[PDB]
Amino acid sequence: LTESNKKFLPFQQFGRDIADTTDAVRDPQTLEILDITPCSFGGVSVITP
Amino acid sequence: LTESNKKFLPFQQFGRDIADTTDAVRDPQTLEILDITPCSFGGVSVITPGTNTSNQVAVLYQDVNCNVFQTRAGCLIGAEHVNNSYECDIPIGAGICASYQTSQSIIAYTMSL
Amino acid sequence: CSNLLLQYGSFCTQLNRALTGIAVEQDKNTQEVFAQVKQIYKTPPIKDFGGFNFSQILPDPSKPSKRSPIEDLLFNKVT
Amino acid sequence: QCVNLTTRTQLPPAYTNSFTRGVYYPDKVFRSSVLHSTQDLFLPFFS
Amino acid sequence: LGKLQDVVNQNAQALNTLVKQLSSNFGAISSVLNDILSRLDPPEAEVQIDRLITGRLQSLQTYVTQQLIRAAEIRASANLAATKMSECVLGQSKRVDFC
Amino acid sequence: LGKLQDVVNQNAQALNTLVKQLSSNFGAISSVLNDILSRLDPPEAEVQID
Amino acid sequence: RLITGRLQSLQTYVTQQLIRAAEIRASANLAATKMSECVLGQSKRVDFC
Amino acid sequence: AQKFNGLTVLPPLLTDEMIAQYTSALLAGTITSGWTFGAGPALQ
Ligand SMILES: *[C@@H]1O[C@H](CO)[C@@H](O[C@@H]2O[C@H](CO)[C@@H](O)[C@H](O)[C@H]2NC(C)=O)[C@H](O)[C@H]1NC(C)=O
Ligand SMILES: *[C@@H]1O[C@H](CO)[C@@H](O)[C@H](O)[C@H]1NC(C)=O
Ligand SMILES: *[C@@H]1O[C@H](CO)[C@@H](O)[C@H](O)[C@H]1NC(C)=O
Ligand SMILES: *[C@@H]1O[C@H](CO)[C@@H](O)[C@H](O)[C@H]1NC(C)=O
Repeated sequence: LTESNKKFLPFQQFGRDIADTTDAVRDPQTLEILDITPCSFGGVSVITP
Repeated sequence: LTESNKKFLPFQQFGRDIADTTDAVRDPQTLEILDITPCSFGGVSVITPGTNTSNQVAVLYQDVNCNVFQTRAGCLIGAEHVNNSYECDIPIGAGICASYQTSQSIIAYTMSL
Repeated sequence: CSNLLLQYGSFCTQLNRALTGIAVEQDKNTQEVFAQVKQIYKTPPIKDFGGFNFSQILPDPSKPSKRSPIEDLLFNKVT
Repeated sequence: QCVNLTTRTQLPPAYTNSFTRGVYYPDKVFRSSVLHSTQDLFLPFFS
Repeated sequence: LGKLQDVVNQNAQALNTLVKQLSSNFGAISSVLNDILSRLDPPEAEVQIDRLITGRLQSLQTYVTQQLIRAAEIRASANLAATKMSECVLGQSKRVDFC
Repeated sequence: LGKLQDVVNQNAQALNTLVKQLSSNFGAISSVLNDILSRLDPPEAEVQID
Repeated sequence: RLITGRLQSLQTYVTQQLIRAAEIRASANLAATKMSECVLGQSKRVDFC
Repeated sequence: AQKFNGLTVLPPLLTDEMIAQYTSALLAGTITSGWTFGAGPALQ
């Protein structure tokens, strides 16, 4: 939940993106706009001599 | 139910084709052979002159038989046919295109090779 | 989903191998296209080629990218 | 309590044409720089 | 530029379609697999998860085939470009209407 | 010779992948159809066979 | 199951048509090169025209 | 035919008359100019 720089209109609780994924939800008790990002993923590549 | 020109043997009621579709049936009332043809269908197409050039569009039919010009690639409406030929830019098919030329309106003409 | 995925992990292996082959093929394409020569030739400091102006295709030292203005325009034109 | 009115000469209603009216927010989400299409009750244009 | 734009737009729209395929139930009662697991009984829940996996596996194969065809086309174009480079750039080509 | 070895290995691995795919159940209760035929009646085991 | 089978048949037909179209593109490129070289001039490539 | 089941065919952009005209023009160019018309203006 990172700190965003985009404000929300005072009637919205959700938020989506171009790819239609919920990645911005407003916290209800202090009215902060927080982004949603997946933690991490990847693959274990190895180099062999 | 069109009028056929082929007769059936006097023991049959149905009739199929190469593609195995029932397209001929004898009428039991007067022993009349009638063809079966599927009802018309297709897809509409839009001819656009482009952004910041015009606003009006033309509607093109693929294989539906019918200001209005009957092309070899279906039915074209909204584009006036003109006998002269220029170099075309928007392809349609069967050797005829559409273009926006002088007010100014969308016209259809045979291509110039 | 993983407990049901062992019935199609072989298809998953096939698609992963196909994607890996596609990636290594596109990696090899750049080697077969641009790596024609193995010696890097520096442009001469003398620009007098008998009157031929080559500044539009040769890199310029005015910009840090060192990309030719034609190449920079090509980069800026396509998204 | 309510009272009744009296008959009088009135005017028949007229018909007018709308011009880009009857558009509202179909949801309560935030959408920026996207073109999203939704199926919801709206007012027709040029009706 | 036309040739350089289609190779990016087709990949972007294929990725968008792959994203959108997860929003369909494929004939089941829900799109997300968590709701059926957290709402229905364990014995019955195994026939909706199977439908979801079959639908997504069917979705994941057409994209692979399309990418393989696109990669073959890109290989053909890259071979043509390499030959054109080696002939017209790396010397003078006598082939008329080739460079 | 990289290319000939690569194509031979690819063909062999594809055929072996098909052979090992024959050993998969695809979400059913067994892989071989003979076990399902011997253990379950054909009217009931039609969906698994399909 | 009818929709799934018809979709499978349509996808198989689409893949076959795409492979045929790729082969047609290769043949058309070969024909275009032949028209550019052997027809639109004299080609020095031996055993090509 | 093969169009009764929604399998409509698309007519070609170039009719056979136009391809015949293109081939005749190429033949006339290659018998009256050789290779000059294929790499610039036509020279008799
Ligand atoms: C080669 O061409 C470039 C064009 O980019 C010339 O650069 C221009 O030169 C004129 C003359 O002073 C200037 O007014 C322009 O501002 C220059 N443009 C750029 C982008 O630099 C260059 O002078 C030419 N060189 C020769 C030797 O002819
Ligand atoms: C939520 O309520 C608390 C008190 O219950 C209040 O202090 C706080 O400001 C409220 N948050 C808002 C209004 O965003
Ligand atoms: C289209 O229909 C009209 C009237 O129904 C008919 O006269 C005309 O011949 C038809 N066109 C074709 C190509 O059959
Ligand atoms: C075009 O000119 C020819 C010349 O004879 C004429 O027959 C034809 O009717 C003209 N078409 C239109 C649409 O004016």
